[PDB]
Amino acid sequence: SPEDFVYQFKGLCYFTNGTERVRGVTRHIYNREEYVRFDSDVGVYRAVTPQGRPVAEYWNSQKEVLEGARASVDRVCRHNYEVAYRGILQRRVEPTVTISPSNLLICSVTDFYPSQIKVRWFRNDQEETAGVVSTPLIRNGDWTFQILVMLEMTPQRGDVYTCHVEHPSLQSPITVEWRAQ
Amino acid sequence: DIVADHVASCGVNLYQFYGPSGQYTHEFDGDEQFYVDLERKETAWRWPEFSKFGGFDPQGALRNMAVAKHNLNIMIKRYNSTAATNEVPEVTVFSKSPVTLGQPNTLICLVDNIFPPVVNITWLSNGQSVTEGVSETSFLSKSDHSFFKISYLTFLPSADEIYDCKVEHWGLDQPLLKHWEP
Amino acid sequence: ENVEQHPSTLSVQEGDSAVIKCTYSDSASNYFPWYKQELGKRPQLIIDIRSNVGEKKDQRIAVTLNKTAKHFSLHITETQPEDSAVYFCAASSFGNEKLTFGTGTRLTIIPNIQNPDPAVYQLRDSKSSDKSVCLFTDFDSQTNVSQSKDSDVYITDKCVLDMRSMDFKSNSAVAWSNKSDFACANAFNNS
Amino acid sequence: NPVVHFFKNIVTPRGGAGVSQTPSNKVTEKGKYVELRCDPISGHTALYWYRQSLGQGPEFLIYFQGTGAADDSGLPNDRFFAVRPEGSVSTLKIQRTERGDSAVYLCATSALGDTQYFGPGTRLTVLEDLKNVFPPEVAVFEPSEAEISHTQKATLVCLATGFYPDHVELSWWVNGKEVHSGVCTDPQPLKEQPALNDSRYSLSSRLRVSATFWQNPRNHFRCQVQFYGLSENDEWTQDRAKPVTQIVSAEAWGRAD
Ligand SMILES: *[C@@H]1O[C@H](CO)[C@@H](O)[C@H](O)[C@H]1NC(C)=O
Ligand SMILES: *[C@@H]1O[C@H](CO)[C@@H](O)[C@H](O)[C@H]1NC(C)=O
Repeated sequence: SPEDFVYQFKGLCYFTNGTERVRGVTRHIYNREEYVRFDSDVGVYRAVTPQGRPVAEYWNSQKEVLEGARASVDRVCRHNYEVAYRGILQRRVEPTVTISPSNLLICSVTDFYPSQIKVRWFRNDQEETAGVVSTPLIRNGDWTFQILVMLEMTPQRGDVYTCHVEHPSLQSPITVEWRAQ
Repeated sequence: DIVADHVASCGVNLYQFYGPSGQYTHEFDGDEQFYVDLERKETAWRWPEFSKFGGFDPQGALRNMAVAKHNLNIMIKRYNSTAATNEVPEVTVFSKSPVTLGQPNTLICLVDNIFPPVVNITWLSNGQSVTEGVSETSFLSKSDHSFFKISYLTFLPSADEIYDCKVEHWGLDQPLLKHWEP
Repeated sequence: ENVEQHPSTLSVQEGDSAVIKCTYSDSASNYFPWYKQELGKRPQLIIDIRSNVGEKKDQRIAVTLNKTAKHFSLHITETQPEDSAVYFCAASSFGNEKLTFGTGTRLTIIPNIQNPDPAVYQLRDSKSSDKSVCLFTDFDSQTNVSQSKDSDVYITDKCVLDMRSMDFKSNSAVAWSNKSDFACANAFNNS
Repeated sequence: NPVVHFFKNIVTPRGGAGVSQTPSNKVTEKGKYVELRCDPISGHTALYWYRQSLGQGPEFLIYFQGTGAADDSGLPNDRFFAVRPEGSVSTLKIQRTERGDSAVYLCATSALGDTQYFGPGTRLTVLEDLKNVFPPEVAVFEPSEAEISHTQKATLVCLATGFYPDHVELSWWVNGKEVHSGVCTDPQPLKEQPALNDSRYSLSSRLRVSATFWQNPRNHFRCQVQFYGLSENDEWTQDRAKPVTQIVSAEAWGRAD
């Protein structure tokens, strides 16, 4: 195997409550080790490992470097939020709810965005909790998610099972039915 | 640990000795907004719906790759040329939506815990390399500084076709295949 | 891309004001510096302005910016002789830090001569030269000095002599030749 | 219109007050190999090279961030290549030079990259051949007695004639120490014969001092003219002295009464 050496520079913007609280952080990383970082919350560069001490002490001395790093929350984070993030945050894609047996019943909720989602199971209008198992949220990587939520169940001739789904893009919950074969 | 409603990576800058080579991309809440094709010097937006129109000069990334390239050489000396550790990637295959034979779908091959960022991801149909109908995300970032990549394959589910995802990485003793069938 | 600068040449009387206008093409431009360049020297950054302000003054200098129209100007008020030089405007963008300059503007500040006393003198010959040299000096800045229309004689254009320490300034032009009938009575220009 | 921003990365750590570029002039002929050096302002992580053909403004060539090029789109062709092996001094190398490469090559450095400071620059003059390179002859002419008595001022004239190419730096010296006050140098030399592209050049300058200063015999005046020509190592198979880079001067002493 060829030997390798990796460098990473991450420019991060953290947002809370619209743009009231903005936080910017830059991380320099050698292989898998963050060695130096600038956190707008702290105000100056900080060595994260011994190899980052020299770098931080030198950059904190330079008036331009330090002032530039402090102006990043506005010149980059707050700027990009207005130029693209605010708009992206309007993206809504309704979920597709489908039920199918595999005695397990599976509510396959797919292709939605954003991630917020509530999925409940019901047998004759009474909620099922014991017997319910759900996977964690799944990132498709194409700006959509999906999630599987199983229900242990023993079928009777007159039972009606319902998968109840709520999402921020829905005016009203989606409910899909399933009746004993 | 930082708590926030949203987090953006308006600067995921990657550069490694093997090649040498780098990557520049922007991420929002964990999804790729765009990447800059370093060879063609063009900004490639992955999804024109997640491209809330604001332009990005490709030059900003080439410039940032220079600094990265320089900075890597410096750190290599500072770290006594300590080589990178080949992580063992984990592969998983699943469909985009529920499978209904005779209905168009898409198989997703998630390759997680990738490191370093060098990997081959190809599909196989009944053992044959499925040349086209494929696509890929860039190397996406993770907070532990490893990466993950997602490969896609559009297909018509049938009874006469099985599938596999072939992943080659230095952290694997041999090609790893993840199986999937209707 | 393109930075259009006008005028290509400017002549203004000492004390008056000078203005240089520029038009850039890329609306992405966000940094607009100005440079002053002297003969056989490099350009010197004299002032700049960013897309977040419309005006900025610094002593006798002033610069303006109109993002919407894509025009930015340079103002030199109460010009002084030392201001004579070639000026350049330029543009940069957040993503592309390289500068794209204008074609330049050759600015000439005509000195104001306090007490003109136009006279022509002859300097003594040099032991190691066959030529005879004449000096036309202390004339008004309006005074014209044409080039010689006789191959064997050489005359230079006017030049302003240093404000010294006595607050004195003076123009001069030089004529020389080795031709037998040179008379210093010839550096043609009147009244 | 709506442009996305990003965090600009910075060259990691470990020159003088201004950016230096020496020499100011380099004359050679078609086909030779030429190198131009630039010592940046100490600390500046960004360094650019720009080219200037006179009558025009500078135009981009290459941009360095630390040790590597961030932009080399301006390089005219494959004969140009620059380096900065240590994110410090940079060198622009030109191969098999052509007449069309003649211009002033400016160097500029920036602490981070945007605000750029230029060096004095190096004028590169590429000739067809060095057959017509001549150093200047320098003569100095003493003050007209008439001027002294009429104005109580004394003007000295310096004349540098016969040189080619047309680039020389003339200065005045008085008792050691260069002087600037009372000095006037033609901003451009005049062709000794306008109808020729192979014409030689003449240049003049004046130094005006108070009469009492010119009348003090203890005062020593010198007109110095730095010329840029060939160097020691260069081949010269002509029937005359090798026109090497040199200094040619002429003196005068303040005459008594
Ligand atoms: C969000 O910020 C606004 C002011 O910008 C404030 O009034 C509001 O209470 C904040 N909400 C929370 C939950 O922080
Ligand atoms: C990826 O594939 C190429 C060609 O098939 C091969 O040369 C290279 O060694 C592979 N790299 C890995 C990650 O095994």
